[PDB]
Amino acid sequence: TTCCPSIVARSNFNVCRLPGTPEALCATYTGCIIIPGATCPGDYAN
Repeated sequence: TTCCPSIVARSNFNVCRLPGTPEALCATYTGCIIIPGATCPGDYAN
């Protein structure tokens, strides 16, 4: 899971992901954490 800290950062993450490709670059570019865990930390849950 693509765990983002704010709703804005997740929406920005989804704009990064409009081409439908660079999930890891969407992480670095929007300060989100892609974690092997099936769900998101309390502080990274959008």
